[PDB]
Amino acid sequence: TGYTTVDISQWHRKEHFEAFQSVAQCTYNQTVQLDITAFLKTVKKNKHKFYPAFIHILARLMNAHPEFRMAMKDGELVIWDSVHPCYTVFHEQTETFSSLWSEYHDDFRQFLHIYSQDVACYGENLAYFPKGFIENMFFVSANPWVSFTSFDLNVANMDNFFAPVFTMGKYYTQGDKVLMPLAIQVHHAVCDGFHVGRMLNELQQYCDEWQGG
Amino acid sequence: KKITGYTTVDISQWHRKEHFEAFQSVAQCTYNQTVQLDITAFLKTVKKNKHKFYPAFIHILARLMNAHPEFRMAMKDGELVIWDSVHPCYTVFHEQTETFSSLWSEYHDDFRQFLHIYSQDVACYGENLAYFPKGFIENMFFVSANPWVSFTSFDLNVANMDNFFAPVFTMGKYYTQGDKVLMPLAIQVHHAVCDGFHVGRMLNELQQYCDEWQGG
Amino acid sequence: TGYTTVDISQWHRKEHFEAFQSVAQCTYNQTVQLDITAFLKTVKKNKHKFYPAFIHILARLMNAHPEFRMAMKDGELVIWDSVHPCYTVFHEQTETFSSLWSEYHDDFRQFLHIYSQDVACYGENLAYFPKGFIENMFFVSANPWVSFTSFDLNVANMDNFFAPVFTMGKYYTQGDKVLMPLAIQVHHAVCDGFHVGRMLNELQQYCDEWQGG
Repeated sequence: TGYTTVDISQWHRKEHFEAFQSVAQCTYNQTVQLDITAFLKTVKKNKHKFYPAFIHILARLMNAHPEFRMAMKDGELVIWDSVHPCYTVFHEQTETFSSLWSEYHDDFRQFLHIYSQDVACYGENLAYFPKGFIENMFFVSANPWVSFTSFDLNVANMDNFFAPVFTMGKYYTQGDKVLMPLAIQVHHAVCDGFHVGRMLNELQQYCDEWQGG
Repeated sequence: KKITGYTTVDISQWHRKEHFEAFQSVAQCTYNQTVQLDITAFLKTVKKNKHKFYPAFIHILARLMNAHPEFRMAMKDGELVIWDSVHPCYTVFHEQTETFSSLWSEYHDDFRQFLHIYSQDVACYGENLAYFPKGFIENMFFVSANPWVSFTSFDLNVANMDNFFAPVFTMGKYYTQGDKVLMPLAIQVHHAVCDGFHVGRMLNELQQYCDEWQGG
Repeated sequence: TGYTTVDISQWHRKEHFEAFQSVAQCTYNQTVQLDITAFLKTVKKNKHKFYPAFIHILARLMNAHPEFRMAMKDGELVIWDSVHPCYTVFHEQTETFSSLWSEYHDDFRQFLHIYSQDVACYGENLAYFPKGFIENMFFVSANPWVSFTSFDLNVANMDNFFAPVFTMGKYYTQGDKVLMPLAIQVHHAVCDGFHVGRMLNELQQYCDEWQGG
């Protein structure tokens, strides 16, 4: 876990971070209906599992702009060199769930081998965290039941909670498209509308143009 | 008067025991989600028998809270408990003052029994401007009428969430989409007692209850 | 800033206010897909810059119902004589934003002159609040990258936070209509479901009715 440090005093967000860090503190959530038609044909074509393919493109995005990798570390604003995805896994028998993370790598195929290995070893372990947590994770939850038009998280304690949370809903047909509900909660000290915005646009674009692989 | 009973939850035997303690302490969150419920069949039924929509719908919601224990937790005298029943507390709008009140009606399995109660309640209290014109009891779940708008989101950020385990639903304005009529419907739940699967199953089962409802 | 103090004891919402200040306190967010079809045909056939014209309608509505103008001032609930819009101005070069406010005026043209001054004079200023914060503002945040189906503000600290917060998303075509996501956060001590829906209903009316002057 390497990191580097933000120089708040030279930062064009100095004022925003100080305000969202003490008085105007807030988190905010956004839901979008993603067009997954092309993503889903690629995944089907490649016989990829959907969930890891999708955790993957989300992870690449968190590993493409530093505003999604902040943390407070021993009192300084820091940026992890990487963040690793931490996604939920459902247990049918007990009707409960676990959160597992898998080491991130640009190459989807290399992350896919890590991912299916972790699920193979840990998918039946009923701890809330079969393999512990690490400091530098982002969260992905599947909510496959509901085609929500809104999903929003209200965390009792948001101090330094900078790790982005995504919630993917249940996709559905609309005319020619397959659409999928996607929400992303982020903390306002470390992310503006622009950032979540650029992210979401890059997501829609990557989803359309990734060719499996 | 009815006092209801309850059963203490044996936490050390609970599959969710680890979740429970995380969501009571550190991961403590609440969350909201909104769906556009398709109420085409439901609506047709209501129109045709001659029901008020609002209590038909409350009655559906209350049958789901009273079919799954995950929706009827509280902390009572320092302990997680499941109530044997929960009763709906719904809102009622007063035109002349533009305020609202929160009323509760005793639940029952039979729509007719339920309707007769709701009606008595809305006749004796519909006009009372108190906030809780019949006080409040220890086991209710909430339903908000929000008929002004066809929202694509609705959601409650309660400031004080500690043991606030009682589900809150919010009903928006139904509206046309091609063939269908759809109603915005929103639920907040507390993560300590309800995971995604429970809300998701609940909503899936709502869509069914709406569709298969015979009207009594 | 003039204001009126509320006689709590003769207020029809005395008990709700008391409950929403104290244990039940809560905030609540709604989003609607505003039909801007007519509005947009007018901003266009005319002189018009979209944002300002839209900020002006929301300021008409804030300045028509006292419930959008309350505040806790020195221990007492008060209603401002007026509230002035505090809107976002984006800065491409540093990918940051500021909040500016402008004096509200009833006539659209006078407001547009004030807006343009404020934007010209302060839009390149990298301060978070280039003109400071005054005590009677409501917020309007443009979020132009995302046709959200939901936007939700979760303020860590909702004591006396009574100023409404609007957020505009990106508008889109559907059928013969052009829609624009609009969310509103308010605090329940001062706004119940009726006031937000009345206002959203009148927002829709005014967008369809707007004449361009």
